[PDB]
Amino acid sequence: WMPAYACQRPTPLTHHNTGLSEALEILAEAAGFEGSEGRLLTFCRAASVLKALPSPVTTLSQLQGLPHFGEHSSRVVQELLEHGVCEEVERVRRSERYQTMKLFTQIFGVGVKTADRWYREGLRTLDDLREQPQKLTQQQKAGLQHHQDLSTPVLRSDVDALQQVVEEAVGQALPGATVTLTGGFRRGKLQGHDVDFLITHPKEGQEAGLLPRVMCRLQDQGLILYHQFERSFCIFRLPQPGSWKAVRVDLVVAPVSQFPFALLGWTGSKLFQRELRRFSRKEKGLWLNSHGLFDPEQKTFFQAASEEDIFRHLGLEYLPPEQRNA
DNA sequence: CGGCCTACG
DNA sequence: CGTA
DNA sequence: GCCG
Ligand SMILES: [Mg+2]
Ligand code: NA
Ligand code: NA
Repeated sequence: WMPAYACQRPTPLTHHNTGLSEALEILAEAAGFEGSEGRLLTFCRAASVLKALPSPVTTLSQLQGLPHFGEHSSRVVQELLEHGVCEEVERVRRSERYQTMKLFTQIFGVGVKTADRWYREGLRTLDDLREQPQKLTQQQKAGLQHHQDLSTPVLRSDVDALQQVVEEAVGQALPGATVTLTGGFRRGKLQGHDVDFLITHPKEGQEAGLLPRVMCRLQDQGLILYHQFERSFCIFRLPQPGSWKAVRVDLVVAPVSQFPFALLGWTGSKLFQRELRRFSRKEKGLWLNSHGLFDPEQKTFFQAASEEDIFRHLGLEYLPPEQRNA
């Protein structure tokens, strides 16, 4: 009944099993912290299956036959249903290791391997890192410097303000170039922790060299706190009433021939994308990324005019962005 | 048993 | 490695 | 951890 890949089923933003999915996502995150990307993936997939169900799970019976539910994920749901809490999940939550790895990996520039090294070295707090600045890359120094602002939810009003200044810079850099909001806000989220924009031009090739010109124009308006091509992972100085706040912004340039692939890629969700690329390769024999869809036997790229074209070619029912919240 | 998205900076 |  |  329930399809096995997240790209085969609609997943709305608001769903009926948040308590269960959040618990499984804690186990997925913890699996990542210990270096098991396979267990992370299963727990993420199991959580995503629950987000796609039409009703609350109230009895263990309702898991029977669901993809990515085995002994472990089922036991977690069982305990939550029976007792309101899962002992394993609570143990993880309260553990010094989980809490510190979560604290460190939330920093822009810090992933699991870096965080794990710092944990093994005895570091535990943001202050501890500030005390040892030579342990930090320039990217990490920026992530730590702006950490409080970057932990503040980005709102739609912020997105609209950012879109206007990005459109202004892009128009100054290249007449006719366009700016498309992607990421979580395109999927309908009302908040986020960053903002993603996709930039192109209707005439193939005109966009060459565009992103450095856009960055210079934003920098000269004082809008850039951190950056450093066709992808830029930035921190903007966003004006506020009487002041300013740092906001994470991703800027991406694509040639228009690639625009539907880049739009599909950068719209996410992250799990949706990896499930879609897995489906493409394992079920259809085609290789998908944010540039194209490649048939490795014919050695040809699919010409797509829209996201719908990409879904149809993969034999998938089209999902609008608001249903890609896997 | 081995696979688990696939790129760019 | 980091980012998505 | 789950699945092909
Ligand atoms: Mg982003
Ligand atoms: Na991080
Ligand atoms: Na985003």
